[PDB]
Amino acid sequence: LEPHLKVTKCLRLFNKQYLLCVQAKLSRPDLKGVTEMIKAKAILYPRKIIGDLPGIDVGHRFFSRAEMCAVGFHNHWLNGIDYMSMEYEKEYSNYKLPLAVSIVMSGQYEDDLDNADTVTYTGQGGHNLTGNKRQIKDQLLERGNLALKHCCEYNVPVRVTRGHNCKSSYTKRVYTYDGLYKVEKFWAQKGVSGFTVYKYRLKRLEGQPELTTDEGLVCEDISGGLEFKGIPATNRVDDSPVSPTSGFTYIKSLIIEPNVIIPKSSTGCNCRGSCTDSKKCACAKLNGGNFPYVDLNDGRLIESRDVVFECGPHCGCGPKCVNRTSQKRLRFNLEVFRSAKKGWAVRSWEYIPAGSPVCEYIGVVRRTADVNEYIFEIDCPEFCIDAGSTGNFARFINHSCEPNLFVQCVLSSHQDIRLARVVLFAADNISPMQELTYDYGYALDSVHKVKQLACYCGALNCRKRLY
DNA sequence: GGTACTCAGCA
DNA sequence: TGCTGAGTACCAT
Ligand SMILES: Nc1ncnc2c1ncn2[C@@H]1O[C@H](CSCC[C@H](N)C(=O)O)[C@@H](O)[C@H]1O
Ligand SMILES: [Zn+2]
Ligand SMILES: [Zn+2]
Ligand SMILES: [Zn+2]
Ligand SMILES: [Zn+2]
Repeated sequence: LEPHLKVTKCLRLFNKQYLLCVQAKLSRPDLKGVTEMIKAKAILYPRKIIGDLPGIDVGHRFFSRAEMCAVGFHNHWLNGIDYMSMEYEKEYSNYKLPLAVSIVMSGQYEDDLDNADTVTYTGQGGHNLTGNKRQIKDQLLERGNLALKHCCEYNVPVRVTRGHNCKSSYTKRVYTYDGLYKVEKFWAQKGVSGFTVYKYRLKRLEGQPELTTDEGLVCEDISGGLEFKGIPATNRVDDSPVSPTSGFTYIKSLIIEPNVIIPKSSTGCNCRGSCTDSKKCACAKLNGGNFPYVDLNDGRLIESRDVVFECGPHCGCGPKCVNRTSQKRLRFNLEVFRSAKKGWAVRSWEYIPAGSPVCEYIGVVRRTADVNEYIFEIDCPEFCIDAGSTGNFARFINHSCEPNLFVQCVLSSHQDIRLARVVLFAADNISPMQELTYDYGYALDSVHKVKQLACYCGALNCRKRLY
């Protein structure tokens, strides 16, 4: 039960709940979401921990305070300092309680100084959560300050998490784990506002990844200009400047061979403008009585379902309709880069919230009887999609045994499952310049004694065999 | 058992 | 540049 994976699954559950709280129109669905993580005893580390957390590495990117609570990394949704209560005294007799374990520098306290390798961190108290957000009374050595003090005195390190601001439309604020720091020293003094503040000077420990500061182009756009956002391709692995789009034509829509059937068009729903009441929508009744997508960040798929029934050609609703999510244009600035032994593979340059549709696997719908590398069989196999010579960028996405994408079948133009639409959604929250991948799901010893293909996932859980 | 405290996150 | 938010952490006015 590998740590990074337990972490991944925890976060995915939190995201499920989150989205179901945003759909249910509740207030603070992040908070609500972690409340529902507590209801279900589904918080990865429920007791507190001095040091690193398995599966959470130096560099880890949390997308909200709520995530950090949902995993148990930082159990306060508000507090800068998370520490051990006196409830830990018999467990840790050798130390004196309370004891800081995780702090967050968000830039909310005026007397903070962030110099990266070293930090002068102001304790809590006398702060104004509203208004100017500034010190309004004197700080004492009474809580986080006391615990931080005890950290200094007993040589206990603290995890440090920084809040960063983003350009990425959908993500406004990210939180990065930058490692264990040590309280070098501490002292009381007046602050910028004239009120006594306590200051803690932490120095970053060693034996952890460095703290970095946050072309080889072969084609401007692998899309012909067809995509809403261009997809740039770069090789830096060679100056052998072949393009990914050689001998291949980019298409935005599906192509059907004459051998292949065109199913009867779905009847659709009659609501106008946008499907909101699910009483009145047939497309909602098709989905179990409740829409599968939520109206957040341009539509996010709540959770995987066998098939998803979208609004089709005949529905009275327009293209913005939240039940037409995977129909909309490319949200994300992507890139097709040359990998060292995966061939080409793709990655994002901006943040992809979990549940956002990345893209639909587009090619030529051929009959499975009629059939090298680039073929997606449709099971939800009578029919398949051959992206061999023509298709979109979906054919450049690699396999991983630890994917950040998953396969959802979507039905919109017809109600025939065999010709369902293969759409790939984000299973996790994805960060820029990191590789997008899904699981091909090949059963072993399938292709022919035998024959197999080595795997270059990089995943600690690689099976080492694609097939 | 009750409540003060708190470096978010909203439009 | 409003203002709610929920789960401690500690104590029982
Ligand atoms: N996890 C993986 N390990 C090794 N090779 C992979 C892989 N996933 C995909 N590939 C290679 O690439 C094919 C996927 S289609 C996209 C990759 C392709 N080489 C390209 O960049 O154009 C696979 O059939 C496989 O041969
Ligand atoms: Zn409708
Ligand atoms: Zn609709
Ligand atoms: Zn409809
Ligand atoms: Zn693998």
